[PDB]
Amino acid sequence: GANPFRPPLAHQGLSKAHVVKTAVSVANRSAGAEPFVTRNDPRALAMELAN
Amino acid sequence: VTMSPESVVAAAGGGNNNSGYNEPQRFALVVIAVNHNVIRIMNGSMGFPIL
Repeated sequence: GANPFRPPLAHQGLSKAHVVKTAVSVANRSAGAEPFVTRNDPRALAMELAN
Repeated sequence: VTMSPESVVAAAGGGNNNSGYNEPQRFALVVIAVNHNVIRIMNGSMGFPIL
């Protein structure tokens, strides 16, 4: 039948076109930035009383 | 996870003295994970660009 079983030729494989289960998309949540409420107390200022 | 026969028989007490399982025994499963992350440092401010 021209159908031998010996050849280990396992082809190339199979292309996974899609996945059975879709991947949900979560909302991106960043974090602190340059003015991320930090303590530095350089000046402490001086508020003169007007009256 | 699957428990062991020794655990399931030591859960019930009744063991002789100096055997440890003389009293009923309770078990708690704990799972710990270790991951990666990225920390961005700029102008004296720290935050997670991705979080």
